[PDB]
Amino acid sequence: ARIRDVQGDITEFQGDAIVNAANNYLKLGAGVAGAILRKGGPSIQEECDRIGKIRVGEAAVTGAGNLPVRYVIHAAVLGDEPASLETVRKATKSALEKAVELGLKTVAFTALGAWVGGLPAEAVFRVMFEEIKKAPDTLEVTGVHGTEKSAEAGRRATLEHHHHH
Repeated sequence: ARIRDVQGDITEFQGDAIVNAANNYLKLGAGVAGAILRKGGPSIQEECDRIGKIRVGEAAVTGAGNLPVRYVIHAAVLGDEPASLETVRKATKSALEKAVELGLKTVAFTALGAWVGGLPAEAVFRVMFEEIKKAPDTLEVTGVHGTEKSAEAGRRATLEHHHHH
């Protein structure tokens, strides 16, 4: 899948859907998740409540409320079970296969940030990077970064992979 990295506010992303690292109970908590809930409305949480629990490693899709996208794909990394590298690799794949099922073309992840949580960020990058690279080219994947500095490092890491020098 085509990949781009930018600093930004993922509640402003203007595409098909966004991915939200979550717990398997689909309870939207602190931070970015909090932002998605405020800017979208409680309909996102209601839809989440409707689906109820899922299995750590999987992903559930709901509407996006007033967010300028169509779907929020929710990627259960922790909760029931602890968040491990495989937890994240599986959750990322899931969320992607979800975009595929739905015929999407543009879908943004909030990059690193709350995918890492006490794991090595270098490592989480890899797993998400490989997973994203396996996705079809019909899909173009944006990683919204909180700080520009982290956006740039995502870019070189991408660029340093295309070669390695």
